[PDB]
Amino acid sequence: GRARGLCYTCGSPGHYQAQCPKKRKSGNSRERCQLCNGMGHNAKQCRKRD
RNA sequence: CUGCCCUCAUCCGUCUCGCUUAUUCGGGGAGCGGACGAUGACCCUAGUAGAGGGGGCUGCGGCUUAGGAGGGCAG
Ligand SMILES: [Zn+2]
Ligand SMILES: [Zn+2]
Repeated sequence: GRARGLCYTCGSPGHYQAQCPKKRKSGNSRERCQLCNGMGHNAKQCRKRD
């Protein structure tokens, strides 16, 4: 499926999911952190203590 | 304008800090705004402009870019 050029995340041409301006929520989120680029926890639970 | 970091994460501790609130108002109680701190990670390379590697996300096609808003610093 050569859909290159048409975004599927939002549905707007010119860019793709990788460059989707709506890239934030409503996706999947396995166990990564899109706030500190962390690998394991979630952004919603991303924070520091000591 | 771009990079990084922090805050909204119904987060925490600190702050002679600011605001609001209590039968629409003050150095206390609480919530929020600002600073500090979970790239677990950045470093290196050759022909140092810039470019690439794992690496950013992806419908794998890729491009190598940018990603909601406010503050600090750098050019
Ligand atoms: Zn899009
Ligand atoms: Zn995180």
